[PDB]
Order: sequence, then C-alpha cells, then structure tokens
Amino acid sequence: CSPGIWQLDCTHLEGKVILVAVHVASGYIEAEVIPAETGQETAYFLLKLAGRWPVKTVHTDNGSNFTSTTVKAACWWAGIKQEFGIPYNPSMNKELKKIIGQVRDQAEHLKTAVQMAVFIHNHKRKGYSAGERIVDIIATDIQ
Amino acid sequence: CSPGIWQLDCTHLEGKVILVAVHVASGYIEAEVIPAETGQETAYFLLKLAGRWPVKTVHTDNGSNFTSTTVKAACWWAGIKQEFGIPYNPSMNKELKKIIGQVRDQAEHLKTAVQMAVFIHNHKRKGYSAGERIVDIIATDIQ
Ligand SMILES: Cc1cc(C(=O)NC2CCCCCC2)c2c(c1[C@H](OC(C)(C)C)C(=O)O)[C@]1(CC2)CC[C@@H](C)CC1
Ligand SMILES: Cc1cc(C(=O)NC2CCCCCC2)c2c(c1[C@H](OC(C)(C)C)C(=O)O)[C@]1(CC2)CC[C@@H](C)CC1
Repeated sequence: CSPGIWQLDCTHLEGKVILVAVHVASGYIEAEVIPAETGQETAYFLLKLAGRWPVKTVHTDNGSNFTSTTVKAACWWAGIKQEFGIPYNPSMNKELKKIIGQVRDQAEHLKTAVQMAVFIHNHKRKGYSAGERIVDIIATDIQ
Repeated sequence: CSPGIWQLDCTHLEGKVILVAVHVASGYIEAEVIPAETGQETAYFLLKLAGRWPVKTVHTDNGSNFTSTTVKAACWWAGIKQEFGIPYNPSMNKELKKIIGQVRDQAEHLKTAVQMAVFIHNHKRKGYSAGERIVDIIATDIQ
C-alpha cells in the first residue's frame, strides 16, 4: 500500500464516540474520544493528522462521513484526496477495543484508556512495531 | 541532540492556553489549545505524544509544570524521564504565533488556526522540512 493512505472510522464504547485513524501500510493508529460524531470533529481531526504526517488520501468504511462541507473544506486546505483503490467488501477497531478493556480499570476516563491503548498498540512487537514501521516507510519514501 | 528529547511549554493567545511541544533535534512541533493550564491537561497531552513518538526525555522552561502527581504518573506509565542536559539561560513559540496571525482570519476558532499553523510549520522548506527531518532522525536511530 502507498505510504500516504489513511483510513478513518468511528466506533462506540460506553456511550461515547472514538475516532480511529489507521496508517494502512504500517498498522499505526491514532485515536481520540470525541463528544459528537460530527463533520466538525472529523474536519478538525483531519487537520491535526495532516499537520503531523504526509496524508495524501483518506479512506473510510462509511462514505457518508465525508459529505459535510466542513470536512470537504478541511481536505481541500490540506490537499487530501479521497481514496478509491480500496474496494469495500462486507478489524483493528475490535483489536483496539481489546486493549482498552485490558487497561480500562487503570484510568478513570475512557479517553485516558484510549490513549493508553494507542500507546500499547503502536509499540507492541509484531519484528518491528507499528511506530517503527511508519517512520521507516515514510522515511524511505522521502528518498 | 538526542532523538528522544522533547520540550513542552504553554503560551497564551486571545485569553486561551496553547500547549506547544517541540522535537528539539528536528524542530517538529505539535500544539493544541487546552481549556486550562493544569496538570491533568499536561498529563493527557504527554500520554498522547508518547503513544505516537518514542519520547524518552522531556524538558520545559517552567519546571513547576511537572510537579503534579498526575503528570508524574503519566511520565511513569509511559517511561518518560526529565531532561537534565539542557541548561536554562534567560523561540518557536513566537514564530508559531507569527504563523497563527497570518492564517487567523481563515478560521473561526483559534484551535483551528493553531492546527493550520502547525501544518504550515512542519511542512515548510528550510533542504528538508521539519516533518521530513523527524522521521529520518527517528528512522536512522532505529538502525
Ligand atoms: C483524572 C486523573 C487523575 C489522576 C490523579 O491526579 N490521581 C491522584 C494521584 C496521586 C495519588 C492518589 C490520588 C489521586 C491520575 C490520572 C487521571 C486520568 O486522567 C487524565 C489523563 C489525567 C486526564 C484518568 O483518566 O484517570 C492518571 C493517573 C493519576 C494519569 C496517568 C494515566 C497513565 C493513569 C491515570
Ligand atoms: C467551525 C467551522 C465551520 C465551517 C463550516 O461549516 N463552514 C461552512 C462552509 C460551507 C459554505 C459556507 C457556509 C459555512 C468550516 C470551518 C470551521 C472551523 O472549525 C472546525 C475545524 C470545523 C472545528 C473554524 O474554526 O472556522 C473550516 C472551513 C469550513 C474548516 C477547515 C479549515 C481549513 C478552515 C475553517
């Protein structure tokens, strides 16, 4: 997979919304609890992500996520296009919920447990970790 | 400078608080508006940062920032130590305020303009950009 492709999806836990972004080529994840599943939260999240990584295309399992003018304006400003090379055929959201449950009792707030789970996931040895693979993929792509 | 050293500081604009983290070796920045200048916001921010980058030591220009038990617990869990190799002698916070002012009229909310400014800063050509330098520094360090 190309080094600039990211997938964004929302999942639900404890009555709250978790926005999950996956760097498809490496398995690296960024995730955050958001108050509402809205175009404004999505747009703000995409702007943050694009300022930290070289985001070229974005995919999702719910295409209606990207219909708001707010999201479109954010993609426009950051130069993000929609991904079309990933067919929809009806993963880590469940594996991420697994880690959250493992650490949930260590934190009061769900948003804390989510970041603990992101940390665990990105640094776990699978023989590099996801965090190691993304930087080497993007670094190699620069050259 | 070592590839795992980050500097964290808060600055103020429009009556709000902006938390600014700098990867000292590359100039790469992450920044966010936070509601209050509190140990809980600092701790949560450090947990997010450490799950995304290999954070080994953290420095600051206001040492009292790191006295709360909440921050200490976060550093403990993520394995972060305090940096001692950067003497205090009384930069980018001003350069970042410069970019914010340049784009401020393009967004309603300050928090949006901040992320726009982070994007501009990390992708500006200075002949690589900060975003390119951090990944190559960390990738080279893995090997
Ligand atoms: C709200 C809250 C409060 C405290 C706190 O001040 N506890 C004191 C400690 C001193 C001795 C006992 C008296 C109680 C702590 C956390 C949190 C956490 O929320 C934030 C991320 C800070 C926003 C949460 O969601 O629970 C930690 C540990 C300490 C943060 C680090 C993390 C790995 C584990 C959870
Ligand atoms: C709150 C808000 C609302 C709208 C919006 O829905 N405008 C519509 C567009 C359709 C046509 C005119 C009618 C009005 C827009 C933004 C924001 C922004 O706050 C968030 C990041 C989304 C949380 C802000 O702080 O202003 C953007 C552009 C569009 C986001 C992208 C960014 C590069 C520039 C600012």
